[PDB]
Amino acid sequence: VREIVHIQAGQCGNQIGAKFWEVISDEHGIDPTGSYHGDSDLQLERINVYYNEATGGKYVPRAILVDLEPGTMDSVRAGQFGQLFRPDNFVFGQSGAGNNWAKGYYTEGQELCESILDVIRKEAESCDCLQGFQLVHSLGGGTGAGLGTLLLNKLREEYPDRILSTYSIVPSPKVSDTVVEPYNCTLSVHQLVESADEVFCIDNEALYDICFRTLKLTTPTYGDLNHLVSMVMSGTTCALRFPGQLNSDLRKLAVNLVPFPRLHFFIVGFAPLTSRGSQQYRALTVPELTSQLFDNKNMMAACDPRRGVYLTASAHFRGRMSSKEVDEQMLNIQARNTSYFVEWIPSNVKSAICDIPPRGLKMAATFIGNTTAFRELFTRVDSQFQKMYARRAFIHWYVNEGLETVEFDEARSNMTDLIQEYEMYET
Amino acid sequence: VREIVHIQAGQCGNQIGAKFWEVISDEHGIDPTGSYHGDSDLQLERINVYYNEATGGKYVPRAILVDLEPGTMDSVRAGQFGQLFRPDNFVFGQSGAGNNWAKGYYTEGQELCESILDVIRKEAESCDCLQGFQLVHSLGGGTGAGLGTLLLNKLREEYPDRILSTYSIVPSPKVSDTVVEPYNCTLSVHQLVESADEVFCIDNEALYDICFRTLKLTTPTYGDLNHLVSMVMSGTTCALRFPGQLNSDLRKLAVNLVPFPRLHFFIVGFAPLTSRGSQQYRALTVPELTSQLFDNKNMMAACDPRRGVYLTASAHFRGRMSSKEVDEQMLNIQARNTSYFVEWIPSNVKSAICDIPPRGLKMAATFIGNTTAFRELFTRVDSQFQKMYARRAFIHWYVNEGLETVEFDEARSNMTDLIQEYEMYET
Amino acid sequence: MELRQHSQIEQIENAKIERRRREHAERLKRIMDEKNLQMGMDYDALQKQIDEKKA
Amino acid sequence: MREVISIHVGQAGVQIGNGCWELYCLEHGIQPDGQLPDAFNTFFSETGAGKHVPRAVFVDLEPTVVDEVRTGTYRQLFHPEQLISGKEDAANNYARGHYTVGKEIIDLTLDRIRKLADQCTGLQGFLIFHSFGGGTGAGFGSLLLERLSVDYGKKSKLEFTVYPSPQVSTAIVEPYNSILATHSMIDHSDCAFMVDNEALYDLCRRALDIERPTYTNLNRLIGQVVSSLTASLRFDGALNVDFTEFQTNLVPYARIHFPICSYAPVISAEKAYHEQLSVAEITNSLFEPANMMVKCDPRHGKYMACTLLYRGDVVPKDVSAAVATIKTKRTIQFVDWCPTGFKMGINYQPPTVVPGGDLAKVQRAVCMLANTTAIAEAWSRLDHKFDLMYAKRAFVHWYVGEGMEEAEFPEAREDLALLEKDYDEVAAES
Amino acid sequence: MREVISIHVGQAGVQIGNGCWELYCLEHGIQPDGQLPDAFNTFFSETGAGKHVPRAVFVDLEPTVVDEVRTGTYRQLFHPEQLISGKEDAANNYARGHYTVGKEIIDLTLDRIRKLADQCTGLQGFLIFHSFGGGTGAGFGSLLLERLSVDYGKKSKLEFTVYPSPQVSTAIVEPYNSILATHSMIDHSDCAFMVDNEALYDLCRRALDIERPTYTNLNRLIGQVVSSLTASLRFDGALNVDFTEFQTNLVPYARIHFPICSYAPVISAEKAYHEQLSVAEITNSLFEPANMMVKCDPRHGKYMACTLLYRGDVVPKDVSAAVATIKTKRTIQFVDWCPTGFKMGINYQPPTVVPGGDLAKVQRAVCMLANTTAIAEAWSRLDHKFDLMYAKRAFVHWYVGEGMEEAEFPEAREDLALLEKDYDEVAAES
Ligand SMILES: Nc1nc2c(ncn2[C@@H]2O[C@H](COP(=O)(O)OP(=O)(O)OP(=O)(O)O)[C@@H](O)[C@H]2O)c(=O)[nH]1
Ligand SMILES: Nc1nc2c(ncn2[C@@H]2O[C@H](COP(=O)(O)OP(=O)(O)OP(=O)(O)O)[C@@H](O)[C@H]2O)c(=O)[nH]1
Ligand SMILES: Nc1nc2c(ncn2[C@@H]2O[C@H](COP(=O)(O)OP(=O)(O)O)[C@@H](O)[C@H]2O)c(=O)[nH]1
Ligand SMILES: Nc1nc2c(ncn2[C@@H]2O[C@H](COP(=O)(O)OP(=O)(O)O)[C@@H](O)[C@H]2O)c(=O)[nH]1
Ligand SMILES: [Mg+2]
Ligand SMILES: [Mg+2]
Repeated sequence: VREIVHIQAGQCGNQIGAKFWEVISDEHGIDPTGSYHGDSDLQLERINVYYNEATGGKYVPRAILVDLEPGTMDSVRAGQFGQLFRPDNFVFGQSGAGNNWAKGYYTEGQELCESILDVIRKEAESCDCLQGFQLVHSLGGGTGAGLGTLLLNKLREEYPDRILSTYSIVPSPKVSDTVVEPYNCTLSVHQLVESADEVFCIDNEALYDICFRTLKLTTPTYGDLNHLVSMVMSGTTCALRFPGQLNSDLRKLAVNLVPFPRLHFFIVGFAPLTSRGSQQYRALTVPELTSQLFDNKNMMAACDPRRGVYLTASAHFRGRMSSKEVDEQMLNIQARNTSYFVEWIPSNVKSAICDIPPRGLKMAATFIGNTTAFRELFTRVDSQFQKMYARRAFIHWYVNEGLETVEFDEARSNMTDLIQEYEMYET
Repeated sequence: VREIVHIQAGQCGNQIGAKFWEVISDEHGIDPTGSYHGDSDLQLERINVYYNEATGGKYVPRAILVDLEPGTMDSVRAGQFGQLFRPDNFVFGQSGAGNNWAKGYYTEGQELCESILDVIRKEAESCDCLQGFQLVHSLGGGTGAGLGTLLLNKLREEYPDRILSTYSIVPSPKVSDTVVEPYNCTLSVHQLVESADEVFCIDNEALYDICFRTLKLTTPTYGDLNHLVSMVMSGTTCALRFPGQLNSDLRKLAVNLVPFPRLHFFIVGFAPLTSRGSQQYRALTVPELTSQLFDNKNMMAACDPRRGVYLTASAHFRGRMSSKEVDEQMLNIQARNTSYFVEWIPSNVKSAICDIPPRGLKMAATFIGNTTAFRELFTRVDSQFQKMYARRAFIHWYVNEGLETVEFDEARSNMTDLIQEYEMYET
Repeated sequence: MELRQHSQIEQIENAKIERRRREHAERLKRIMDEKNLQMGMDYDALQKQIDEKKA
Repeated sequence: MREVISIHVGQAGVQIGNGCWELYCLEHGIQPDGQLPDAFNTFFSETGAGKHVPRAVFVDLEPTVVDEVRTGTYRQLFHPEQLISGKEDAANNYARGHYTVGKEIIDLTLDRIRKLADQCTGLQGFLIFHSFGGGTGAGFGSLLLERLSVDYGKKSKLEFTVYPSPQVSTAIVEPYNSILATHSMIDHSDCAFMVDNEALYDLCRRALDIERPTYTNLNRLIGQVVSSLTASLRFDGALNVDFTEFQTNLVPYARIHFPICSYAPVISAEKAYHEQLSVAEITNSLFEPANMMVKCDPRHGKYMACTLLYRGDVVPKDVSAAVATIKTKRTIQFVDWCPTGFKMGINYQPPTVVPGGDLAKVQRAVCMLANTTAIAEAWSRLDHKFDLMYAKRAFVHWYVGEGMEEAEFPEAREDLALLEKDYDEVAAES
Repeated sequence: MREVISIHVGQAGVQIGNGCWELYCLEHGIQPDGQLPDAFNTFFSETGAGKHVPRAVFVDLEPTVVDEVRTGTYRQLFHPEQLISGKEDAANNYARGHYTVGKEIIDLTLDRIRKLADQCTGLQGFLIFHSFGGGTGAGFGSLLLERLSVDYGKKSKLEFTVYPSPQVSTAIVEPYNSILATHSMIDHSDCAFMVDNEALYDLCRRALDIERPTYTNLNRLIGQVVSSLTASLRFDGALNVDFTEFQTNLVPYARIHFPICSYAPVISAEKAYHEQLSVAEITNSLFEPANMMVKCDPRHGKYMACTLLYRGDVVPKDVSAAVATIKTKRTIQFVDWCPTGFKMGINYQPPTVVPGGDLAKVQRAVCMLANTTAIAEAWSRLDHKFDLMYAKRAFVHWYVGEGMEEAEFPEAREDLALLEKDYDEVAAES
């Protein structure tokens, strides 16, 4: 009884979130019509974490979907599992997104803000207990980036104690789908640092790299990319839903990995990812997972850990496995790569074991780590933003909405200070 | 044995009452021909409250129909349940309504009033006991607004002890169907404040908003709006007709809800309402009814409770349910939202339970509240009256009936004093 | 204006939902055939144009 | 039950009336002979057996126009006492049709209308048709009204008069007659509607695609409004408007009673195949200067209270949406007082057409009668025409010779001046 | 639902439009009568029964071009009100089309466009077509745009106009009209696309295999571009781009809005059978100077943000691979302050071929609009031709006689000069 409320914003959030419920529904065993047709009693133990039950044996997810234009919504209901969601949690506007952060924050955000909060209030106050919320959005756009940050303040004001876990997609370095991304990403960062507890950062380029290097997919689509992200979201909350030999929920993760309030940005990775031809050669052992997780290529964010130093690391294991073997690997990897860890924190690796694995896989692992390599990703957007801002640019589109030019300077100042903060703690 | 006399005056009142008898007759199981064909012995326990029995098993309602022109009387005569009423109870004039308050109150009202009062007298004196009266009328018209006040003063003169509960519809804030309503409503307010014990205000606009938002009805005719309002009349007096764990009649409600002699205007609501096809997504329980009742959108009057504060509130519950569940819910909603309730009145929420819910629902609820938010509505009509009165304008049509200009100033003076009295008690 | 709209509209949206699932499925088939994706052409109906230009 | 009396005077009034009774009799299902092959009683009396007789009186001081009806198809419909004809017309002279010739037949006429009012138990108004330029339309129209005021007092008297057009004119002495009749209408009439031929002519070319209309096509357009106006007394509906409700809503004062009219949709058959004609479009087309039946521009002034009358499958819900949409038009000016500004009527019987007609058969239609200050523009035109003639005494000898005293000519100018003052006084800032 | 309105001004506007509406009706599957043998709402309305009607208004000051539609096969599709024809054209005179003859018809047109916008619940923009050298295209287009700006305010007014060719010319007074219209469009138009006949003429000979084209072949090319741009609103896709997204991403400042056009593949049927036309191939073909629809080479200038539209079975991976390769090409320049520089869209619905058409039925295609400083080359050429004629005052008497004040000739010259200064300062880098 540690319920979690799920919020999806924008095109990125709705498609990632829709694929997310396909994963969980099959894990728990819920038919797409919403009825339980499962195979084990353990599934119905703690389905209350994510679902409400409609009288009749029909289970409804705790999902709230937000967008400024209804185009993406009807694409979700056209999906196989779209009938599952409650029709009244569909909250959408009747205006173009604009791909504009200021337009989403000031003009269309305020109109939708009041309606969304009450929809949040229904699901937040319908359960016996509430641990935290779960936000899925991208930062390069205007809808999820703009309105997502505004809702993040209101959630913090009303519900300070609860865990505001957010998952973010960062604009890519090489090829990106929007010109004005440096403006959108820089402004959004100010709200994430002060409001949310936990932030996980995903880069689209690394998702492509994993597909071509490891999975050997000849033609990857956005379905395959979004499938990888859903696994990490599934893994983190698995400790809530199933029994295990060593439990670790969200609040344990925040306490251990976060040493200071502002340093809470994370990278993730998932093992085992097996090539379709290498399956016959790979013998699944616990050390085999350890190799994939700490390998730099497996990281879902295009920031190389070797260029920085680790502060904390966390690994989650799923399946029945030896406790000695898991604990020995954390010692082994820590002691054999000592140059990448900070001296003034001993035992930088946290570990956990959960008993029930994903379907088809007899053992799997999840990795969450915090490192100084993030200075790379923020320096990237800062450089592009400066040149786009030294001369004025598309900026007039934002000024005509109500945003003041001083907000950009404040946006860069806070973003710059977080870069220096990670510089200091490397020493 | 707590009989109640029902009077229908004007177009709006007549059609609401016509639907209102369909609700009762189905709930008791009386054939449209006036004969009993029901299914439970409990229906015949206390049918005497609303009906008279004609020798032969034919049941006749205690209804009196009033209008100034015969148009609506013929409309009811052709209705499905038209034959139910007693033909001698149809009293009407032979002149146009005129949409004039002064004309209805002074010119045509006096000749009709002496006959109407005697029509009341046969039914009021025919029964073993008589607790109160029931009137349905509008407050923007010429017949209901004017003649309803005239009969209310006379009924108070003859029956001082009885509860003169009336049901009124207020002119809408955005779009309304008459040019000269502000004159009509202002003049009627003087009478209702001093003579009627209980007044329930309902707005047509909130009825439409409930229709789209919850009922999804694309084209709501006047049948749906009157049926929704008919639910509230049926809910309030249900405690007299059926047994329950905690009885609460009209006088119990007056003493509880009304703290001072002049603050007795009420806002009403009902739950649950069925979203087409979406009812399969909803698990109806006692906590779910509580969510709708204190949801501000389900209020039938277009005055926002959140902009004011509450003084007293009352909820009825119908069906076999837990008494602990009811009493815990009232406490929960009062403790979680302390800002909207007054300190110098503790336990602002009254509760009650009835055993037999209406047909079609295994449980249902009724909400009645009294709040300072009525100041929004009375400011509306006072403002339109003020800028119309300064120019004089349409007064030309009321003066030629015998109404002095001094009555307009007196009517505003009492109306404004009522607004101030709500202002002062907010402290 | 006047209609039972929601009872009609539900059928309209249900038909649209089924419509998109069909074109999603048949698109998926012709995508997975990577010759048609990277390289393919409609070589039959394209030829019909050439004889028209001869005519 | 409830009854309305229709009186037709002069050539213009009776020629419109022939078209009106065709429209009514066809709508109720009565053959032109008065037999059948409800609302019937609002316009007709049932003689017995199965025969019906209208409530109408036809009067003109010359027999040509009335004899057309006496010889035409409708000869079997009327009661011959109703068809009243003089000997020689007024020669487009006010003084002749009021003082010298008009008095031969006034007392005969007043007996017939009063005799017709006895059979009518629940009367609520009159319907009178005029043309201002004519001697019989104005001179005899003024004389008839003056008596009906004292004869009946507090019964609403509603008029339908053709105001002289800006440029189109068929009589040279037309401005003289209009001002003399202007005094009589303002005091006695309860409410008088304005129409003019020039706007009707332009209306029946653009909307109805007619190359070259006649007086016949115009008369069917006017009859639709009267049928639309009185449909609330005849048919069922969600919202009913009586004559008195009309009277209180439209007029804020005593001398400001003159409205102007509009109708929608007026469309041809082959255009109706392209257009939806839902309640939004029909209400939006009402407010265009193109559709107004008086060639005066509403944007030159402001609006007082307006009344809308709907005919068809119209639900109370989106008529509110239509009115809300109209209030957003910044090209539409409303006066600060009377912020409500509307009364709406919904009745369910669709419009009726006529064989060989001009109007397409439509799901629903809307009729608009509104009160605006733009009609002072119509008075200013007529005033300027009068002053040029009377400066040099262009035609006074004809009117003086027929009994008229000259002192009336400046007095009638004085009264029209006061009326122009009253409208600008009300139209001024609050 | 979401709506776009098209207005077609002048001979060029009408001739382009009837080709465009042929493309759309065949694309959606509507017979010329409007019947059927979805996204219909974006361009059409449902009249009832089963008949549709376009959202278009055709305007010209002479009847010959419009009457061709009235007697053509498509006469049944259009509402007769939509086709507006004047009495006598502007004779390639801007003053005649702006002051004298233009104001005779302006208010008739503005009613019909406004009335059509009532039917558009979710209106998001207009499309307007011109030919700059024509009197009505330049003169009446300026008056239409200026009025439309204040009437509707913040609504996207997108234009699709034909630039005078650098050497091909059919009017001697052609430079005079273009510069005068340049002032009116710069402040009122939200974004205006540029094409010229000479570049199109060269394209339909080389890429498409036609020895001797006509205006029909060029206009069918333009319809493909409009079809691809609007396809994001109509049909499903993996990456949608609304009108507002185009407006924000392309233009860095209010004054620099002019894009240029490109489309690929444009290939004949037999050569289309010869090759295979992958995503990388079509993206490469967009950036060659030969494919540009305006006869100005981008290599003299630099690129600001460019927008890509992909139609067919194109997968988001193959797009990213192609655009990155283009960034590596050192024959393509980008100003330093646009490192991102791109906006991409993917849509699933292939283009539609036409009976008697010229282009191949390919299964994957791309459309391109880019903002470049090379367009300043076109501005300089028009400026030089104008100076030679105006120095000796070669044609002033015609414009002055038709109401134009002479002082407007130097003002329009300076406004164009100011526009050329803005591009040079933007082209610089720091
Ligand atoms: N709308 C309409 N107007 C008509 C018709 N017939 C005549 N008129 C108008 O009547 C106006 C003049 O009134 P008169 O024709 O003189 O009619 P009158 O009142 O009988 O005057 P006298 O014939 O001289 O006695 C002209 O301006 C016409 O426009 C008609 O059939 N329809
Ligand atoms: N691309 C293209 N251009 C055209 C076409 N027809 C005319 N033009 C161009 O239009 C210009 C001549 O002006 P018009 O087409 O007559 O435009 P207009 O506004 O109607 O000018 P007026 O006839 O004086 O009213 C020439 O420069 C042509 O190049 C066409 O079908 N396609
Ligand atoms: N990983 C991933 N990225 C996506 C998906 N769909 C869109 N994107 C990317 O997300 C970025 C921002 O999307 P956008 O439409 O602006 O989202 P919004 O503005 O918040 O509604 C774009 O560059 C897209 O390419 C998806 O399904 N998965
Ligand atoms: N709820 C409801 N309201 C109505 C109905 N009919 C009319 N009204 C409203 O009642 C208001 C005044 O009614 P009115 O006709 O003046 O009643 P009267 O006083 O008897 O003449 C109008 O604004 C109508 O909108 C109905 O059937 N139901
Ligand atoms: Mg005559
Ligand atoms: Mg032309």
